[PDB]
Amino acid sequence: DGSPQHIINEVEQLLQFHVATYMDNDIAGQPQALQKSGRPVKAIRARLKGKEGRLR
Amino acid sequence: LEQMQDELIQQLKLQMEESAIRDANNIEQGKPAIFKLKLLPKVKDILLRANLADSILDNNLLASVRLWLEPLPDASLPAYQIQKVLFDAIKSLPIKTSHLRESGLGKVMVFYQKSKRVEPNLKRTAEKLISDWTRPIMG
Amino acid sequence: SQFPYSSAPLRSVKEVQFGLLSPEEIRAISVVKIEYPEIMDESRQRPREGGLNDPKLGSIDRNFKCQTCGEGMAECPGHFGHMELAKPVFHIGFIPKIKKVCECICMNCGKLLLDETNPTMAQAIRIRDPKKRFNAVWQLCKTKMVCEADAPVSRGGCG
Amino acid sequence: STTITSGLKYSLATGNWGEQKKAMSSRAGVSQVLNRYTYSSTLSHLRRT
Amino acid sequence: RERACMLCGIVLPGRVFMQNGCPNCDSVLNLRDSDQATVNECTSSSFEGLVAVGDNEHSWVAKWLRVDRFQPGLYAVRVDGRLPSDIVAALEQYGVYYRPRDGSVI
Amino acid sequence: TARLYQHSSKSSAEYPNRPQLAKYCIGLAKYIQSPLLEYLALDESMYSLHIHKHQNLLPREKLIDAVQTSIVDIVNLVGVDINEAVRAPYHALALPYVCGLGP
Amino acid sequence: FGEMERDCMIAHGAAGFLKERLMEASDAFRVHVCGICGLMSVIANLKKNQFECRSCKNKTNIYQLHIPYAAKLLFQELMAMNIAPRLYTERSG
Amino acid sequence: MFFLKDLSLILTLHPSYFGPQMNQYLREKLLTDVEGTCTGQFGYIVTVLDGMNIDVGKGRIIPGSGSAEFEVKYRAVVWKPFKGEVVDAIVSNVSPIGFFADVGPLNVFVSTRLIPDNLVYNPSNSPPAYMSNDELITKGSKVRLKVVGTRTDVNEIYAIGSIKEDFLGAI
Amino acid sequence: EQPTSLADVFEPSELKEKMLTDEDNVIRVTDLPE
Amino acid sequence: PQRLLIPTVDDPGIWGVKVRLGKEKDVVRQILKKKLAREGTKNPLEIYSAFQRDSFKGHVYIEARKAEAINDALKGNVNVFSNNSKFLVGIVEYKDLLRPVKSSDVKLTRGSYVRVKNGKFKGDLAQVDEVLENGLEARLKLVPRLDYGFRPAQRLFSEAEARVHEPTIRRDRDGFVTYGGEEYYEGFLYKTFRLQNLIVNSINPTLNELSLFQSNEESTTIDLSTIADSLKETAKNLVSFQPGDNVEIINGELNHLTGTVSSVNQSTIVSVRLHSDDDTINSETVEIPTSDLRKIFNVGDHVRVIHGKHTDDTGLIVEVNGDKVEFISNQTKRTVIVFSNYLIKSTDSTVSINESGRFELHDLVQVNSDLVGIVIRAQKDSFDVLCSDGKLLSLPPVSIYSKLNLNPNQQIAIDSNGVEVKVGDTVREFTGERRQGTILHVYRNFLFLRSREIVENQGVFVTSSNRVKTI
Amino acid sequence: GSEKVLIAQERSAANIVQVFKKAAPSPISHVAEIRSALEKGSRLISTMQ
Ligand SMILES: [Zn+2]
Ligand SMILES: [Zn+2]
Ligand SMILES: [Zn+2]
Ligand SMILES: [Zn+2]
Repeated sequence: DGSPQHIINEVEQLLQFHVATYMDNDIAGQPQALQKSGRPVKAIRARLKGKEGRLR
Repeated sequence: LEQMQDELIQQLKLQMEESAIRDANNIEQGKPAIFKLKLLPKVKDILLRANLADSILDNNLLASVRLWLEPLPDASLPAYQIQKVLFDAIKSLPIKTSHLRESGLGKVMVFYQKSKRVEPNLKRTAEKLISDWTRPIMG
Repeated sequence: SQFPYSSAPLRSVKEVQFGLLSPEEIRAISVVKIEYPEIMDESRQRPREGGLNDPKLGSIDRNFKCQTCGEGMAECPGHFGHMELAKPVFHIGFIPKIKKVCECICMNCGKLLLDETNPTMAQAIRIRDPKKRFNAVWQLCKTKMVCEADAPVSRGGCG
Repeated sequence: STTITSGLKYSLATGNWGEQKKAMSSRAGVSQVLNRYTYSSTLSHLRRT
Repeated sequence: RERACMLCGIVLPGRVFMQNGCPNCDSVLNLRDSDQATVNECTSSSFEGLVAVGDNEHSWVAKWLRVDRFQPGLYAVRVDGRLPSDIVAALEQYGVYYRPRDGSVI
Repeated sequence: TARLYQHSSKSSAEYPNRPQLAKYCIGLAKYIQSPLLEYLALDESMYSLHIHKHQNLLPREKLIDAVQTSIVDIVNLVGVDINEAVRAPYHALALPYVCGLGP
Repeated sequence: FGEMERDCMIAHGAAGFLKERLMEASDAFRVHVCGICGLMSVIANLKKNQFECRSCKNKTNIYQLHIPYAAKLLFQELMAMNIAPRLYTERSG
Repeated sequence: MFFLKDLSLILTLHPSYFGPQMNQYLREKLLTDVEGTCTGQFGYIVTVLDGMNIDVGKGRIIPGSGSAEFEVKYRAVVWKPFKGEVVDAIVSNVSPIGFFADVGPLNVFVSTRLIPDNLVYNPSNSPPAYMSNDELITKGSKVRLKVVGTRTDVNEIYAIGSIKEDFLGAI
Repeated sequence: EQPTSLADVFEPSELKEKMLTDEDNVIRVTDLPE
Repeated sequence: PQRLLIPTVDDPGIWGVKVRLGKEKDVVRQILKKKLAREGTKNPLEIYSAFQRDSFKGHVYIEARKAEAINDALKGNVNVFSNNSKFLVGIVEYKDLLRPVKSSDVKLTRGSYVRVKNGKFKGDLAQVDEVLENGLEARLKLVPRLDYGFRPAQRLFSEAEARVHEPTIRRDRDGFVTYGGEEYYEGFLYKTFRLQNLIVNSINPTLNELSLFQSNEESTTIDLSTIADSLKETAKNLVSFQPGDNVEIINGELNHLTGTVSSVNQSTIVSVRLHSDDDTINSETVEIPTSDLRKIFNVGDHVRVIHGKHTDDTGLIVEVNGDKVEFISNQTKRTVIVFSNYLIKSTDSTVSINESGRFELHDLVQVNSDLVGIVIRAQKDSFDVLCSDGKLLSLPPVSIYSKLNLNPNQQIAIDSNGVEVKVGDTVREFTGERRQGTILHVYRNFLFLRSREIVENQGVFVTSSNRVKTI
Repeated sequence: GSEKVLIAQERSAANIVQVFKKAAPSPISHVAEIRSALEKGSRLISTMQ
């Protein structure tokens, strides 16, 4: 439709953030993705680690 | 050092003009344009080298660039690889008003901007480059 | 004997080969393209085709069979779909490795900053383990901060 | 009137001492279910720190 | 309820256009002296891009929108609908050229 | 014909908000009103009716030709109203089977 | 049957009991793998007796495995993260 | 076209057959399960050479199921058609949509669109045939056709022939 | 950039089903029982 | 002019400020009111213009020269967020911020055929008889959906039936009839519909509706320009490519060249390796736009129909008549002529018949009043049935009577010795081939045995209960 | 309908100076700490080191 570079940068950075947090929600140095209930999103990486993860 | 680069760039200019003539004849003879594609890798390698930009501008290779970008009389546009490589090279070099005056590439740029068979990304890049080149004239 | 008969021969895993998934392979192994954000068609059962709950992806309901393999819930393993991204994005798990690779090569000609002429570089290439090989090559090429369009004769660089 | 009512009721019901939307990082376990197994257990629970 | 005058691009309530007319286009449109059909044909309630202009003389936007010679106020970037053929001919009689703001013409 | 009509999509288009048993009863009623038109409504499924004990021994083309000849003979013995056929396609099903005419 | 019990069973040397505990007395599952790509992308239809891997376009070089359902889930979650674990039934050296 | 190939088969034996006659029983089981089968990868296996002296090796006991698994290697005669190959045939049926011929175990269907136009199908002829002025191809007639396409099924192969080029048709 | 035949508009099977082909016009014009 | 007005370095700057969603126009009006009120005062609002765009949500753009002017304009407003979220717009963006939108089509054309988004005629094709000058609504020509006393099927308004079922019809002209408050002109409804009720692009026409609309024009589908444009759109959008596809080039300097797709990037750039008599040319890969590629279909290749009435039908290419390609089908085993645009070279069919018809595999159905059979293979268009006699038949799903639902109290089998045998048990033939298998269905004295050893009809064979013994 | 008990929470006293010895791997050897709290409300306000 129309390409203000500032808007493009904002929206593409949002897409990058969503894709990154879909696979890893413990990225140090930035806030986590939160659910509507306030709990952090259980990313795929969190599924595999810990005592209760997939492997253990 | 740099006299030699000018000689090599002039040789490249002659090769590019000869390849364009050969491809135009081949299209007129019922054969596809292949010589431009054959010469494309060497032209790309030369253009990607930044330190040769000054020698390119001193030999006015943009004239041959425009000749390649000029659509052939059969109303057939050049190969998309050639257009993309030439657009990238044009972006990669500091083109000034004097160089445009020497080459007259603005006419072909406007044609690309107005045309519709051209890729929309190339259309946007042509608009951007035309605006950038009009910038120094008005201030 | 608890599994329904299948004519394919039964064998056991002997090797697990890792690697990344090429976009071509992702498109090839997919069975449907996901494009509509709405999960439900009209909130009247029958989830929207082409959405995140496409029936071709697999079945998790007892009375519904998978539309791709035709097997029941107890037998359908699930089938993948693919989503085309408008602009490429970084994989969050590979950003440090991407940075290292960017440091190891030239950003214009796409070639290594060092060649086998250097005895240390040839020694590093001689090693076998890919991880240690990459570590040594990065330790060497990190120091080299300029691409060479000429041999340190043209080495293929852009200068 | 729902703000204070719901906040107090939630904090006393769940034990998370804070706002509902800030459940993480809040001090949990402040409020507990009274132990009524026997009289001594109730008396002990009411005097616990 | 607000409508955008097609010719000058100003946006004012439709009842305001009917009762008082366009303060800028009244020299060529006579919107106040025009019936509801002509008001609709020159003022459209379907538009986009509300624009507020403070100083027509020095605002580059006003020059870009060709509203630097008009009254400051509410203006629309894009207006749905074009002037009718008869009104176009009437304006061409006056010697004034009409450039559509519908965006389809550029 | 009723059993075949309860499964035909023609009934579903005709009656989108009716049960299958309603379609079956409607087919029975239409058969009582006019067996010939109901037999015509079968279109292609009429060839699957149990007509003769050894109906499957004949080639498909020969059986189809026999059915066509029988139905043309019967409909020409009956006669077709052109005005009603124009008014309603259901009565117009019999138009192609008239002699000289065709689909 | 946690990890320490698994270590005790390893110390006893009873491999059959360990395999039975972790497969038959738990989530056992059957999958089909392509003999070429090595992925679990075979679209197997047992009733029609036809197997087919679209990516490799083969109908013959296909095997079936008995793996824990949790292993299948782990491999699918790995594939969700662009990692491709390929299972092969023969060694290569 | 016929070939000699070295093939291998995996044979599973139930423990109830663990007797002195195990080897011969495996041999007849292999013969019954291979002779006459049709595999799309290889085609048709017609015979197994040296069928009574095939080595079976040592069977491996499958852990947890008791049954032994045997790896049997053998040499067999295999026939498989190829795209663009011209072979002899015998017509088996004549139909308006085309005629069906037989090339050994394979049955080949040739459509009218791959038949020369002068060979107009004659249904009045006894038996009905695709005939021309000098050519008449009916049931039982020798025909030379070129296989154009092959269709792979579960355990069947479907081939399409043509007689529209030179040196084809009736022979 | 700038350029009716019903053959290109719809599939020939659909056209034959809907009776919109040259055989159809010949049959309709012809003075003979179908 | 228009080109000369492009911005310069000395032109006033443009700032963008984030605001609360939905309050952008309110902030614009507040800014204008503040500027007017402070105009002519000692400290007027030193700005030039301010605006916003609907697409760029949450942003308000002000043209000024100083940041203090922006702060003064934003001072006293509540929609501005706490932080000074202001940024300097790049001069190149100045043209883009005010460029128009929705310029794809000039206008809705009267006489065009369109689809309806919602309403009682949701999805019905409609001709645009009239376009209202407002552009929000338009009068359309539709096929009425009436019952005359969940929607009735579309049908031309019949005045006689309407009067019989409702004698309150009105008349206003000749050929223009108003019934029940709805205006029907010569059997076609004419009703105004809003622009938000229409789809003016990607319109899919059907020859049935086209004939029903054009019959009153004394010629079948006389108008075919918009239809031809729709055909071009359908042909262009339906093309999808995969690596290894043999394609031909229509335009460019490389026109009339063959090549194989090597890799696919996005959906508009395709890397192709060309094939030619010169070896040095065959070793080059060229990226070519998809708009100038046509698929090459060679005779004798497995191809699957992408879209149309024959969707999911496969076969082998037989005749290549340019745009239209002919292939012998696999299921119907008959030649079908479909455009090359609807075919993909798929070497394997593996067609799934689920979610189609009423019957699945291994279903005991009644062929007719006399013949009862079982399903051996299902098709997208028909079914294959093995009957109790031992023969095979092909019939459409409609022709089949119904599934023979039998309770265990009805599906009972007794062997030769008299011992009851139930469903799924294994029995062996007493004589003959002496085969064995698992019972699939029991009907009268007929048993449907299936065995994995038998390949014919997927191992299904009918054998009488009197000739088998329990295993 | 459920009986909840508030468990008393133990905290360090405010308005008192606490002097601590930091560990060796640090430029700091000793720290003087104080946390302030207004008398009215007894709420923590600020900390100083
Ligand atoms: Zn499935
Ligand atoms: Zn370089
Ligand atoms: Zn005005
Ligand atoms: Zn594979």
